[PDB]
Amino acid sequence: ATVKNGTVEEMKNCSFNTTTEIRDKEKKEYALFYKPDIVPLSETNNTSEYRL
Amino acid sequence: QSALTQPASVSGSPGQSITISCTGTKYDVGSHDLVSWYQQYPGKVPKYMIYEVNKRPSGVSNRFSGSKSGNTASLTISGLRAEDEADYYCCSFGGSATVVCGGGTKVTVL
Amino acid sequence: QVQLVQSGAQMKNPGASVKVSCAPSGYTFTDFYIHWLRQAPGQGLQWMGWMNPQTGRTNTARNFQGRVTMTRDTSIGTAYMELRSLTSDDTAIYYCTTGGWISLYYDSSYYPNFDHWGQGTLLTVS
Amino acid sequence: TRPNNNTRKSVRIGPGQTFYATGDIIGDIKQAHCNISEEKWNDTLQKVGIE
Ligand SMILES: *[C@@H]1O[C@H](CO)[C@@H](O[C@@H]2O[C@H](CO)[C@@H](O[C@@H]3O[C@H](CO[C@H]4O[C@H](CO[C@H]5O[C@H](CO)[C@@H](O)[C@H](O)[C@@H]5O[C@H]5O[C@H](CO)[C@@H](O)[C@H](O)[C@@H]5O)[C@@H](O)[C@H](O[C@H]5O[C@H](CO)[C@@H](O)[C@H](O)[C@@H]5O[C@H]5O[C@H](CO)[C@@H](O)[C@H](O)[C@@H]5O)[C@@H]4O)[C@@H](O)[C@H](O[C@H]4O[C@H](CO)[C@@H](O)[C@H](O)[C@@H]4O[C@H]4O[C@H](CO)[C@@H](O)[C@H](O)[C@@H]4O[C@H]4O[C@H](CO)[C@@H](O)[C@H](O)[C@@H]4O)[C@@H]3O)[C@H](O)[C@H]2NC(C)=O)[C@H](O)[C@H]1NC(C)=O
Ligand SMILES: *[C@@H]1O[C@H](CO)[C@@H](O[C@@H]2O[C@H](CO)[C@@H](O[C@@H]3O[C@H](CO)[C@@H](O)[C@H](O[C@H]4O[C@H](CO)[C@@H](O)[C@H](O)[C@@H]4O[C@H]4O[C@H](CO)[C@@H](O)[C@H](O)[C@@H]4O)[C@@H]3O)[C@H](O)[C@H]2NC(C)=O)[C@H](O)[C@H]1NC(C)=O
Ligand SMILES: *[C@@H]1O[C@H](CO)[C@@H](O[C@@H]2O[C@H](CO)[C@@H](O)[C@H](O)[C@H]2NC(C)=O)[C@H](O)[C@H]1NC(C)=O
Ligand SMILES: *[C@@H]1O[C@H](CO)[C@@H](O)[C@H](O)[C@H]1NC(C)=O
Repeated sequence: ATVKNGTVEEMKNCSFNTTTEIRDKEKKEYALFYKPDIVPLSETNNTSEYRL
Repeated sequence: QSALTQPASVSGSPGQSITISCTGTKYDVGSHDLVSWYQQYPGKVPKYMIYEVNKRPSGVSNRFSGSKSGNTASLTISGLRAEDEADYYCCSFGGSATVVCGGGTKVTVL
Repeated sequence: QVQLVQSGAQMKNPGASVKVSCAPSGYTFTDFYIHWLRQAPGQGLQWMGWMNPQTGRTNTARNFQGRVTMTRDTSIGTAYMELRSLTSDDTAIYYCTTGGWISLYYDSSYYPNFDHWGQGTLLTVS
Repeated sequence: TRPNNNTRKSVRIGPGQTFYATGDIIGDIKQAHCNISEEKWNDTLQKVGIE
């Protein structure tokens, strides 16, 4: 969570692939989410992969 | 860069009250009243005399005072003498989370 | 009150990058925001950046993006300036100032209350 | 309050319809908190104990 350096302890910076309005030109996007809204995807040590 | 608008010099005589002026956008001068003023003898550090548009720090003489109307401000000095011969600067709350400062005004007590 | 000290002199050449120190004395370093400003000879005062020593966050001016970076120290306590991609026009005096008070409940970074000033340093590049 | 100067970001999700999220944060990070005056709260809880 390198917002302006440091770490914001509540909000994670995440990026995801968006199926755009044309549906065959999907693009990368980024957003900041709250950690109550973010769940780890698997119990393994792939801890950079998350879900709503 | 913008660096506000500030006159090059000011004139006056002893006994007169004068104003040191600064003018800018409504974000930088008027959206918040966080306007401070700094003063520079030649070869010295900038000195702290006005904060929060019209308040004074430790030990500063009460002859100095501030003012603000809309998107301008002026350090108002009552009763000049020759000791005020220096350069003057204003600084204020910048655009996003920054501080912005002016171009410098020389005090010329004739 | 309290007093900051800085580096003695910085005579350099273009493309070398510059470190400036700022050691406080009289007060606890991890209490106030630290601002960095620049003053050219015969030109008005330029504001360069601010940094929170409690959290390590920092911001600079929009014209100074990428060229200006800053860090902190916890063991002794000082503020580190490093200037990158510099040219001859940065021949100027450089000032380290003590800003507003750090509170966890409201933002106090952009308060231009430079209450204490260091002696500055000279950067001469030609 | 929320003393954290947030910024809204707009993403287009599918045809015609949009979605709003949190983009950058400007300024320093501060904690969301709420305040109650202490003497009124102690007075109120003592009166609740009275009742
Ligand atoms: C929720 O709720 C919450 C609660 O619960 C909240 O929160 C909050 O908020 C608020 C807001 O407002 C805040 O407040 C803030 O605060 C800050 C801080 O303060 C603090 O501190 C200080 C300092 O301390 C230090 O020093 C001292 C001496 O001086 C000592 O003693 C101590 O100890 C310390 O020491 C240091 O150092 C050492 C070494 O040396 C070490 O060791 C240690 O550790 C440390 O570090 C202090 O001072 C204070 O106190 C004060 O205050 C009180 C009350 O008022 C009083 O009573 C007392 O007496 C004192 O005094 C004062 O006053 C006087 C008058 O009479 C004066 O004269 C003096 O000087 C003093 O000041 C405390 O403790 C503060 O600071 C602030 O204030 C400021 O700011 C504002 C704005 O920001 C303004 O307006 C004002 O005016 C002020 O200003 C000033 O200051 C600054 C700095 O900061 C500067 O810059 C300026 O310029 C000024 O200064 C100048 O001027 C003056 C005159 O003009 C002079 O005097 C001086 O000298 C200079 O020259 C504010 O108030 C709080 O904090 C909070 N809390 C917490 C917990 O955080 C919230 O908000 C809520 N929320 C909502 C939403 O609402
Ligand atoms: C809290 O966060 C919010 C965001 O959520 C912040 O709000 C932003 O505030 C800034 C300014 O405070 C504002 O920026 C201006 O937006 C205008 C949009 O119309 C721009 O036109 C304007 O541009 C001028 O400045 C730029 C540099 O920043 C220049 O690149 C540009 O060319 C303009 O400068 C010219 O014009 C002036 C005036 O004539 C002249 O003097 C100059 O020399 C130059 O010629 C600004 O960019 C953002 O739009 C705001 N954002 C939002 C989303 O509203 C707010 O500031 C934060 N508050 C705190 C306290 O942190
Ligand atoms: C969130 O992460 C994104 C990455 O997707 C960051 O955006 C990049 O930041 C780097 C570092 O400065 C730049 O080199 C890139 O140009 C940025 N990319 C884009 C598309 O802007 C973003 O800065 C992060 N934001 C926060 C608040 O942490
Ligand atoms: C963090 O700060 C260092 C030194 O000030 C800098 O070089 C680095 O680019 C910064 N990182 C971010 C993400 O701002």
